[PDB]
Amino acid sequence: NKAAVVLCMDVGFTMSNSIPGIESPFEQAKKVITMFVQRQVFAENKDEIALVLFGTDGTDNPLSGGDQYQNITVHRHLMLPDFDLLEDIESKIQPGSQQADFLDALIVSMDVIQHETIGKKFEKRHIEIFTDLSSRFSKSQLDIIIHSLKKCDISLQFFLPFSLGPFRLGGHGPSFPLKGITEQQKEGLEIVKMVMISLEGEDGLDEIYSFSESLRKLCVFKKIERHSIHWPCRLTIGSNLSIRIAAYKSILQERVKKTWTVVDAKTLKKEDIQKETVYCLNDDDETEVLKEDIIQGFRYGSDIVPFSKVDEEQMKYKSEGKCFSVLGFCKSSQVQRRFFMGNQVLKVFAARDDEAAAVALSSLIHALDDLDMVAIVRYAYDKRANPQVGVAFPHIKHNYECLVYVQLPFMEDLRQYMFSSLKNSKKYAPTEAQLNAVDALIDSMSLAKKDEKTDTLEDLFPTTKIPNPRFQRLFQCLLHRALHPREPLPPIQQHIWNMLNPPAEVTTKSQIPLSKIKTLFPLIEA
DNA sequence: GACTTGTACTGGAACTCACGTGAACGAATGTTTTTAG
Repeated sequence: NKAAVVLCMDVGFTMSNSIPGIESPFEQAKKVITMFVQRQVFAENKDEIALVLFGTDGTDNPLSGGDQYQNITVHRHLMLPDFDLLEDIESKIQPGSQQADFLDALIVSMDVIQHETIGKKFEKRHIEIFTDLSSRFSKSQLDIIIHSLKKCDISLQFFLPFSLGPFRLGGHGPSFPLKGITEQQKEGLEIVKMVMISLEGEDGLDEIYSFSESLRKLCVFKKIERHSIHWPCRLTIGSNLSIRIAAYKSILQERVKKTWTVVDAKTLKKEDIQKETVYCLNDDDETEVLKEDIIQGFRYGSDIVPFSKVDEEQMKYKSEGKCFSVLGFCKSSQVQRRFFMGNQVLKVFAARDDEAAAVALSSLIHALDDLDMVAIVRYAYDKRANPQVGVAFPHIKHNYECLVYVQLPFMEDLRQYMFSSLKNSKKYAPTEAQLNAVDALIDSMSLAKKDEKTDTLEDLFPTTKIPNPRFQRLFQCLLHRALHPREPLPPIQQHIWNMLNPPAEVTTKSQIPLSKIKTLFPLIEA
């Protein structure tokens, strides 16, 4: 499953206008595109990327017939990204001295998508445009653009310097204050809104991001990310009732797919280094014993009991693999989140294409939701997988419904520890002033706000939408080392810290209560 | 002052626990190529 992405970028004079105290839009767009290319390259994704720049002095586009579609250059064709693209983005791409509209650039991007994707099969086609919307443009080709986009199945995404005192990139705050926007910018925003509505309906509004917002949203990869595989099984409620189901891994910790290979310092080759493991007895002679002369064993309280691998396999617990059986139903209040185990969460839907299984699963989910119940079930990936006991609870949304499954603990997996009570201690009991100070601190540091007469909490620091900074740090360090072999690693990028920190308003409001708490609470290190 | 014996103190190593990283095998599924009917 491959994809084609055409990145359209403005390099005009307006993009270079760096307002004091705010980074220029050109730099923010460069950072966003660099992040996208880093993710695409270092992830070893088989995705094709092309780059079109509109606003350059020259013209290097196929549509350069006469005096139309000028100041547009196809910097890179539709071929796999490499370090060359990153190097060009970083150093040898400078702002142009001419201003060009984004409509002819978008037409050029569609033409590139159509022509290049003639000898290759691509499941998805995406076009991303980074522009300021501060250039004159003509609407004569809007209808044909929309028709071509709809016919060719091409997705669209817009990135602008402004979203729909101090300013920080990815700082969970206002990037571009709404004081100074030019009229042409308003017209361009309205046109972009019209195009997005005409393409994806009302859902298209959410696809108009901002550089600062996009730097901490992972939105650029939304339309190219691959779906997880499905695990098919049969949910069993008895011995004669079965519902075909498919389970996906809704949540799973993401690790680094690429490992580190040990190489020799003098020569950077892994074939000159060999790693071997040896076994020796408990004798001064260090007698060597072959692997075939080794037997598995276990400790039995100061006594060693030999236990060969074949014997263990013969006598190990055996069960019928690939089972999803409902042990029973219990009140949801009897299952507590603190007891959740495992490292994954499963989302169970009906089978691929069948109305009967969907109806049965919907009936079960609705019954559980109405009765306030969850299903204690037995889960086993396959014959080898160790069977586990888990809880499946309904999850109903306006657009879809499913069963969320999370593993549950065993009796020996629970640790019984005793902790001294704090509410009945005469030495650690806080005073009224201390409680008031803590209450003031909590009030002054609320990450959720109440909306205007609608009773809908709004999250000010949605950490769930923040990408993992480790991957970005690793990618930036790898790129710096590749392009600068003879320099040390650079410091952590500022926007990473900005996105990893809360809004400055919270700290500003919390300054006073924190000082009050410090004065009231005496803390001294031992 | 030098040796011996007995008692008390104490920081380092052994052990355990827990987590992260990397490598290998087999199960289950899906997909592609080749060959007999």
